[PDB]
Amino acid sequence: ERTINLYPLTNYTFGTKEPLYEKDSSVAARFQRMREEFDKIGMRRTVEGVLIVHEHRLPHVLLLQLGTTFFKLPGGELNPGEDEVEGLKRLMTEILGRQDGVLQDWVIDDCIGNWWRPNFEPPQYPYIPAHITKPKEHKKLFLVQLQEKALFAVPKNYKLVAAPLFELYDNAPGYGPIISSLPQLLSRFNFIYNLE
Amino acid sequence: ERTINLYPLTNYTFGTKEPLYEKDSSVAARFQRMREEFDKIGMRRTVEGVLIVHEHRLPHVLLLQLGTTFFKLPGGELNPGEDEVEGLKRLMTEILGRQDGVLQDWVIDDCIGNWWRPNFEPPQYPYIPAHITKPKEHKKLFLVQLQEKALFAVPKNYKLVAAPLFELYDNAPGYGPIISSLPQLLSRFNFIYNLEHH
Amino acid sequence: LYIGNLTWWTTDEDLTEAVHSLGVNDILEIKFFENRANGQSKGFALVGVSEASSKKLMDLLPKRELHGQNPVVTPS
Amino acid sequence: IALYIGNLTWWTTDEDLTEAVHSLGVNDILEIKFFENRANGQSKGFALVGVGSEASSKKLMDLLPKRELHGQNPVVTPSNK
Repeated sequence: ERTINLYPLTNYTFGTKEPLYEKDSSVAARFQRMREEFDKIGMRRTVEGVLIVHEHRLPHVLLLQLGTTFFKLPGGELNPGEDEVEGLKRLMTEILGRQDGVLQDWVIDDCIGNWWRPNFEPPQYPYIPAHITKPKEHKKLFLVQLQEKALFAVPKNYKLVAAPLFELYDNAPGYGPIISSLPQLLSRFNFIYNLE
Repeated sequence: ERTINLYPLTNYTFGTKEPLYEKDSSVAARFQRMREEFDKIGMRRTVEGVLIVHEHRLPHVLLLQLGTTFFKLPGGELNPGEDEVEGLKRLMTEILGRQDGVLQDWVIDDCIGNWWRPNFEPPQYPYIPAHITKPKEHKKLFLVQLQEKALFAVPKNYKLVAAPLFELYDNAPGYGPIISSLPQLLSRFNFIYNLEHH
Repeated sequence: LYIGNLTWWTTDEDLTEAVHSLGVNDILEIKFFENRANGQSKGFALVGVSEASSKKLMDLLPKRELHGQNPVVTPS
Repeated sequence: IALYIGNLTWWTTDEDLTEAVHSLGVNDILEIKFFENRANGQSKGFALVGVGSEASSKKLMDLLPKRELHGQNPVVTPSNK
């Protein structure tokens, strides 16, 4: 099996840093940027981190929230040739990393899933459909192990939230197909719920 | 990363053996023995195997189909004390094991997920709701690596089929919450598709 | 007998401890009402008890807080 | 100049398509997007193929149905958009 340590939500200090805005202004624009980028460099490689905490013996995924309805995992695009893990570390540091100059290494060990984007369009799937040779994006999900205590500096345009599994489960409407199946993908691990 | 070899569906030949009937006759009879047994030996423990092959370089899960709509994984209930992995091997041999009586070898190195049943009703969840102390059933799923070729025998009352991932994904009405989330669960594995070289 | 205002992490065991802590070792069936879609405790259970036991909980229960919350007991 | 190519197995790939089209002397393929179930990603067995020259359109209409892809004769239908 595989044993993962969880800690209470209140073990973590939420801070703020300066806002971090999406590279593109519109849905239409991001798919043309994807279209253009692919044709020079090929498949986009995205990595994302699943940070798990708990309250009351039940796991919570840390999500970033924009507005009312929009949710996303900390993560982002890999630069060409970049190692998967080394770049998720980078992306973690850039998103939630503290700025008071404390050391903060990210412990990223397990891959909890893969999602591919067949065309330049919203849909993604946990497999490469059989008519597709060159997916436009490959999204890889990693489990990030948290320290007993930590400070995340959350960019001011985002709001860091802990979603209990029951809120995510069978809730694609709320969270999309990737996040809503986090419960299922989390289920293989053996969680220890330390108390603080 | 974690690499798994897949082989064409045609590499595996599926015989036929005598019917395997389920210990319970009605749904109401099933939840009754669960309650009965739970008092005696505690939480029911189930294990199930996910046997994967590929067609057209897309993974297919092997399912037992009972009638028109019912689908289930190969597996069953462990005996009390019985080891998770040895028990799945036992149950597999019971359900798909060949007859001519060659010892069939199973490879089970990977756990793909857990589902819990908080009550004595259908619902099962990939987590134990916080207000629950003593879940009535614990189902554990394993990846079962098939060899390059193999002979099985399918009980005359089931029909074994290989379901492509897209058939299962987002298809809870068709396959239930467990089977239908298999694609996501399978997604971390790096699959190698060995084609037919004849 | 209903008990509302429970936090979704109040267990079957938790509720047993509180009821026994109070002079009621006569508990009939207890049943949590739950969200079917995700299994979540809807925050209120229904319990079966003696009127000599019923009375002690409709007046005495709401004083002791379970998980930071005072139970709110109603009539079957 | 767009053409629709259908009667494809759900495992007929873009690479499968460009080969066939190429081994027919067409080398001005512009675009290939399949039609897919949104929920699934499974291909509905037909695709839109853009082509650069009117001549290349004629070659696909006359020749592609003649060659079998995965045991099936493609069907070609010119786009009237």
